[PDB]
Amino acid sequence: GSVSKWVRLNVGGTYFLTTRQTLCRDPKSFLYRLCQADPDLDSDKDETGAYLIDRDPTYFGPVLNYLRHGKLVINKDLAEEGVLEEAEFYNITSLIKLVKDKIRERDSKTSQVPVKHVYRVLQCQEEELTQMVSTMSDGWKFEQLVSIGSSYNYGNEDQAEFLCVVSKELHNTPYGTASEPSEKAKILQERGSR
Amino acid sequence: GSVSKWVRLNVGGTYFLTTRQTLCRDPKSFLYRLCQADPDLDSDKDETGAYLIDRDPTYFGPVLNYLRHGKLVINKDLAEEGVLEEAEFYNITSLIKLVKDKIRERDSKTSQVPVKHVYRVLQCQEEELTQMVSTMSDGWKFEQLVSIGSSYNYGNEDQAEFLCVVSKELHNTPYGTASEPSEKAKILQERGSR
Amino acid sequence: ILGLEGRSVYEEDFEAPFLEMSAEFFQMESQKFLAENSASVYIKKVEARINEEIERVMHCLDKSTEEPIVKVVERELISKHMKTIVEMENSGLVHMLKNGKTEDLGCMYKLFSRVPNGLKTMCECMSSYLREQGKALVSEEGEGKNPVDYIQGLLDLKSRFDRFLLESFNNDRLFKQTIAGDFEYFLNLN
Amino acid sequence: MASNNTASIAQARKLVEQLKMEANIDRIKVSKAAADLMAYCEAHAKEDPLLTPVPASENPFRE
Amino acid sequence: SELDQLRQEAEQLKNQIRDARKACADATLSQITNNIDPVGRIQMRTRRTLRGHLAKIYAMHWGTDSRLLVSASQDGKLIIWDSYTTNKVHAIPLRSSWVMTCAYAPSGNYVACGGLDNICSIYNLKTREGNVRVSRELAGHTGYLSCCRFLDDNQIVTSSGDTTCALWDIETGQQTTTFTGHTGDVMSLSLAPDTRLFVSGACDASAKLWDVREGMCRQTFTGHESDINAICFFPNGNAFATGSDDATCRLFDLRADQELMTYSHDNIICGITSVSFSKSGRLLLAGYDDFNCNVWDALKADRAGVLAGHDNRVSCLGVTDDGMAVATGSWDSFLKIWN
Repeated sequence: GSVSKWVRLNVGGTYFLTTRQTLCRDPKSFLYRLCQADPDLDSDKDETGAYLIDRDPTYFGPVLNYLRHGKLVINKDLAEEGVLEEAEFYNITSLIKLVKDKIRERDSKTSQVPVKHVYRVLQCQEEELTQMVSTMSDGWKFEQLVSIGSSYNYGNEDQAEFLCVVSKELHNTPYGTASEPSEKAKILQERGSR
Repeated sequence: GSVSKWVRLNVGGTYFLTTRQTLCRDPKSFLYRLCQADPDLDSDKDETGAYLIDRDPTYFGPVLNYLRHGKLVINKDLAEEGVLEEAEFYNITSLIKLVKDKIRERDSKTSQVPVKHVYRVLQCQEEELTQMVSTMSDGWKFEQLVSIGSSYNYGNEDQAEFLCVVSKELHNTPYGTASEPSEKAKILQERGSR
Repeated sequence: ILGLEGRSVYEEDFEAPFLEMSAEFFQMESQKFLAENSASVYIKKVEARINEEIERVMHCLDKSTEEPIVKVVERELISKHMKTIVEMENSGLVHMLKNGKTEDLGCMYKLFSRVPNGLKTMCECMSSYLREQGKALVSEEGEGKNPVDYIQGLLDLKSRFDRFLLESFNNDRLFKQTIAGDFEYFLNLN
Repeated sequence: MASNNTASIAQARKLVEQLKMEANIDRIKVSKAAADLMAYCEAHAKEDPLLTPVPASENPFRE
Repeated sequence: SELDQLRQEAEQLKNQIRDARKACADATLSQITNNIDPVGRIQMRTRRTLRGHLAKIYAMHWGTDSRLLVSASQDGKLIIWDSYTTNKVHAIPLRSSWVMTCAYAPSGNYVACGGLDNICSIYNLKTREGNVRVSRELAGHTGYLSCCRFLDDNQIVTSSGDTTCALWDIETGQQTTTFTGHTGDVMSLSLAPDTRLFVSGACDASAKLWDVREGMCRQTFTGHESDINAICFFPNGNAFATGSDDATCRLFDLRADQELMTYSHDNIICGITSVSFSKSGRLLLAGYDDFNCNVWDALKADRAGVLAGHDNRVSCLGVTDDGMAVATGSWDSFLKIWN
């Protein structure tokens, strides 16, 4: 009548026929709990045997994409944040992870508008300069080169002669603008600070 | 499902009405089963009767266009990576190559998004400096000049006069096909490393 | 589960009361069994009831509860009414070893093997039995005794008692030690 | 399992195993192990150039 | 309840282990045999100062080729040096700063680094392109990557945060096997020349010698009084030197399966931040939280020499596999090639 090997689910106005297996990405997900009948559920679309739940199908889009395909790719025009909201309502920690990774990727891609951008400084000698700019790591963009005085070996050709400065759009944080701290890391940071 | 010259696929709940003949281009793709009206693939819907495919319509677009008229057109508002994943799902090697070429063009155009980006340093003094700045290659962008300490006089007309760090936005090739070393190349690399 | 983080609820409400009343039930049942039964009958009935109690406790009690219950079982049944089961009239280790019933000797031993108290009490018992046998052997039996049955007859006694021990009280270091000690004791009597 | 202090008994089982292999592993007295180490170290003293003067070209650090 | 009974059982097992060690414990012949040739005081001079860094050096690691050291500065910079000429073979920016560990592979071309990133970064030094393109970025870690050491070209050990010292298949980027059991964070690892037994020194002061060929521990050395900074195996792998945040070094022997002999020091009280063995393993070089480090005799338990000339603490040590010299990953931003 309303349940089979497959199940019809009314996310938003539209009805998707999807297997009960595919709809669950962790047994804590609300969708799985909705797959089997519960005495708590009262409002449903019994006209076609499809359960009624109230969420946007546009952010169900990437969610079902990950659920069916096993890999999450959020469109460049759609809010990864909407995907995260969909996941958090449906309580899927796996989707929390991917939306997190996608949001890090986007923050790398949006590392022009304020979001953390990695910058690093390297030393090089006049001779080494060509090598280490040439052998400068892929995924990094050269940003600046500065000549300095030579405290050793005349005025040029010094082991400390040129400061290269490079950068990476992807932020160094484990996630976005805020990551859950660890206390021993702060202990060692204080140790190295003094 | 229902028998017709065309077929109606429930691609992500979305009805794709496409002819069976355009789906016979690649038996080596999942679609060529869905076109069978005989019991080779049987699929229905309790509302219309459409066959069921648990593949997204997000990146089904360009792949279906490649099947229809022989050429992929990745819309420049959707992830080319998603199109590559859809090509992988139907594992069309020519389509894989085409989407990877699109991603390479992206990475060359988006070398400042962290992907391949090539850099070099020229060495010149002012006389040749004007010449090779003027005769700079099309694609290579000047990024920085710098002076280097001149033991002759105080400045110009010394061979060690100006380093010229230049760059080019270079394509990043999706791995598994590129950056594959060779044994004698490594022998020569070890020879020249010192 | 209501112990939450500790075992407090589980430890308190039923674990200890079950343990203590279990000791008392074991005591009274063993007393009734010793009163009602001979050696072999007591062995069979007490071992059957011990298996029944262990069966029920494994069903109803956790793994961590095994360490106390096994000790209580071995202490209240096979540690207090034990010295009677060693030797009586119509039964007992010395009486039964002459009857040649190997299966009951095996059980009388395997039941007693769980408690070293029972094992050492049996060791004393058949050590006394072997000493009696050796003292009877060294003295002449009937109308004279051959040197085959007197000096090297100690060897025949040792071999037959080794057979008895291996077939009834298996191969255990304490039993070999006591039989070797007895063999060395009346060795001076040749 | 939390009510058993988060299955701290597993640490007890692991320590049982640790005693098992530590007893299985032979125990070499301190004196003779020290003797073996002396033999190895003294046998390797001459080829430990840290113990010896190094000419201004023997090392690849004055080359 | 009986949980306390099982805890007691553990206590009595440890008591038996102590008894077996004490029976195994004999007079240390090496210290009483102090008639061995004197170690004196080695006047130690660096032939090559590695001013290429300008930040503190946290970890450093010579390669199997025994010419390239991968000294990592916590600013997110790897400097694959040329120790024989003071040239930078590579200068690699790191995706995250505060990298504390760097190791150089048996490949001789792979390098590992671990920061607070919780992702083990393996960089391929050599590629067809010619630049240092990253080989793998192994995620899955929970805590910070406290220490890392290359088992194989595709196998590695990452003593991570959250009491983790798991083995990782580099090619798959996944754990090969899970090594766990410590109640404290694991930040020390040691490579035996066997290259099949790694003694992880965790924060619970427990040098657990794990066998890489099984998913379970091999031995559990104790006697420590603080978290273990660094562990160095002997050049035989028969014993390892251990240093914690205590005023004494320790030497634990596997054959004795006990702390073979301790290096008491009251002339210096700073915690032993790094431990190493010479080419013979006779000289045990101790890095200290003060600028100047030391080297003591592993035989007579006396100072063979002093590593003096530093201006800030040394955070890592690495000896030449030929024994020509030792590099000191100091905090004064110079690695000093002490010959």
